[PDB]
Amino acid sequence: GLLQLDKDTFWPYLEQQQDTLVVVDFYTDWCGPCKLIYPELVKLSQERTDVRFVKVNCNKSNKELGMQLAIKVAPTFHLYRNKTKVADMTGAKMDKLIALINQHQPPK
Repeated sequence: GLLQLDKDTFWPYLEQQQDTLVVVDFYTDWCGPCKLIYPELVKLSQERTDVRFVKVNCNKSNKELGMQLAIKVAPTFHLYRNKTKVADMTGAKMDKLIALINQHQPPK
């Protein structure tokens, strides 16, 4: 399972991850497609151990984080380096995600 971040741990996590690529899966409890893509995401995370995969439940508890990050679509994916968003995409499109990741952190 992917490491879960919250409104109080999100930015401290990105602060301490230096410039390693961080892939954030923003999901919700009502998001069908999120449940469809999740086992593939876990799979990818075990293969690409050079990239960080984490997840954020956009809910009322985390509502300030979702507003601050301007989350619109469930799921949304952000890629981060050095505390800074280098890409994003929406929807459960694992093909597109893998291509986005390889364009920022090519394997091997």
